[PDB]
Amino acid sequence: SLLKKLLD
Amino acid sequence: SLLKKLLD
Amino acid sequence: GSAPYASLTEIEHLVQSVCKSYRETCQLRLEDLLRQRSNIFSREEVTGYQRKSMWEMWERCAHHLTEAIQYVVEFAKRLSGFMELCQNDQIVLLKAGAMEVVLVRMCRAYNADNRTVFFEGKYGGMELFRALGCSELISSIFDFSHSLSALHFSEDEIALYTALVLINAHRPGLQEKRKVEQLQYNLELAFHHHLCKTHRQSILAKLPPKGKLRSLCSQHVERLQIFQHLHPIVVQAAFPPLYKELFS
Amino acid sequence: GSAPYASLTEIEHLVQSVCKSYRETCQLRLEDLLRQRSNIFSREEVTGYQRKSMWEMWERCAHHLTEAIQYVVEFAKRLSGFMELCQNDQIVLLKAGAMEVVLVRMCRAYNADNRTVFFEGKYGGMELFRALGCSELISSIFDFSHSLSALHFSEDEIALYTALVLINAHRPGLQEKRKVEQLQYNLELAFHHHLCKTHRQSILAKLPPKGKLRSLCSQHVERLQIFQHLHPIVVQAAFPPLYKELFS
Ligand SMILES: CC(C)CN(Cc1ccc(F)cc1)S(=O)(=O)c1ccc(NC2CCN(S(C)(=O)=O)CC2)nc1
Ligand SMILES: CC(C)CN(Cc1ccc(F)cc1)S(=O)(=O)c1ccc(NC2CCN(S(C)(=O)=O)CC2)nc1
Repeated sequence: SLLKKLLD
Repeated sequence: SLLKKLLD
Repeated sequence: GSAPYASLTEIEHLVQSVCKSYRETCQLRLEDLLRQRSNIFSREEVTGYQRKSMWEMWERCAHHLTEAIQYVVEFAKRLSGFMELCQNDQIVLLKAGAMEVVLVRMCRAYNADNRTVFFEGKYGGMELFRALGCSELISSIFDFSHSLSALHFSEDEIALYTALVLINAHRPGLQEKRKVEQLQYNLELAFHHHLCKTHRQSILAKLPPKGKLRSLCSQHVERLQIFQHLHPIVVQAAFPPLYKELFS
Repeated sequence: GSAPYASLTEIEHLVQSVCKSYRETCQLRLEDLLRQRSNIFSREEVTGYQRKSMWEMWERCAHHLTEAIQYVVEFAKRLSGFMELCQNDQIVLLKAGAMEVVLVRMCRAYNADNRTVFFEGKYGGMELFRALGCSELISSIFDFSHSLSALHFSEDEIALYTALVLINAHRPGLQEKRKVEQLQYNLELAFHHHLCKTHRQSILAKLPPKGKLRSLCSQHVERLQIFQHLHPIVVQAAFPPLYKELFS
């Protein structure tokens, strides 16, 4: 997901 | 003990 | 604040940590917002916004919401103990909480003196948003901002309050719930310590009720869904992917 | 209360509870102690105390300590969460803490202006106690009382501080340390909330250092053993059994 990608 | 007797 | 039995020194340090994280991710400085209050949309500009297609106005608002969310994500990433959480819980908290934090932050950009909000460089009333076709929602958001402006938050109060809007151990889908509870509790101690020191504990009773923020978010998703069925191509073609992911 | 994640309301409730428990078990009325300050043993009365035999003076003092200790036992039994601790740990806390709490409460009966203490109906200096044959310990207790007097504690502050002197999760011999840790933390939160509200958080750095109460108590036990070896029968025949239990 995009939220996931923004977090790591 | 006396503390026990005072406590219960 | 993941560690139990936080000392007074640790609670004091957490207050400062949270305020610093907020300051560094607050998007617009309050000074700039207040300075620009004299920058208002002209009658012609308002007419122009009202003339806009529904799709163009929604697209603009979606972009601005996405920008504001991106700063809330950065706030979370800097927030004490958040990146210590597992990825699943980080995602659960932001998915549920990011829009809620944006709605709280927006009271900064609200001017009770003329009932306007900062939008695209200038201040305008709720009539600015007529082309969206969701006037009831827009009015509810203005009312919510007005109710928060009435609390007269300091920037530090906003930092501590929004940390708790985000770190909510009750959100469904958390895996390491105990870790989040511990984190929430420590942030609550921080919030309350700061309020105690500044004689502002009286504001706790006046904070938004349980379910008010949730309702606003639910209504946003509902109105987006109405728009998306009127204009199904524009969202996939032009809206920010993160916006579609969070709200579609 | 031993319950985790105590809310602000629960913390406020605990402040009131601890203060109530203290008020009901504080032994002498503070107003009486303060108004009797101008009643001071005469030279002949001090001389009378100094001519008393070592055994009679120890016997009187053991009786006065035991009386004070009995009020501290009652305080413990009324103190939120204490009776919910297992009995072994109740006994460990009182056996170690009862004298510490008495030493703290005693600052109420100490006049820093003329370095006297309330004893058997009037105020006298440390020379009143010469017949005990432990002049260094007596001087150290006067110094301790003076160090506390300088903080000019309110009665509510004494309630909350003595609660923490008693509920000390570091006492060796606790079998359920975790429960004492939780009760201690909640009482810390109550103490700190009250101090923050009343602009008195400054006293935390001035409280007796680690080891000081321990030292006074260890010396009491040692001086008692010195006396007892010189006068074994007096203790068996005449001293309070609870005193013998706690300190022999
Ligand atoms: C402000 C609302 C009356 C309208 N908006 C939010 C909105 C729009 C449609 C909807 F179905 C639901 C919510 S908006 O999209 O116009 C909007 C979005 C972001 C934004 N941010 C600005 C004000 C707040 N700050 S801040 C965080 O620095 O205080 C940044 C700029 N302003 C308006
Ligand atoms: C100031 C100390 C010298 C008082 N002595 C305590 C003592 C005696 C021998 C010893 F090895 C160690 C400690 S004492 O026994 O004389 C004594 C004991 C109790 C007591 N209590 C009174 C003062 C405090 N209050 S209070 C609790 O109401 O504030 C009760 C009456 N006063 C003196």
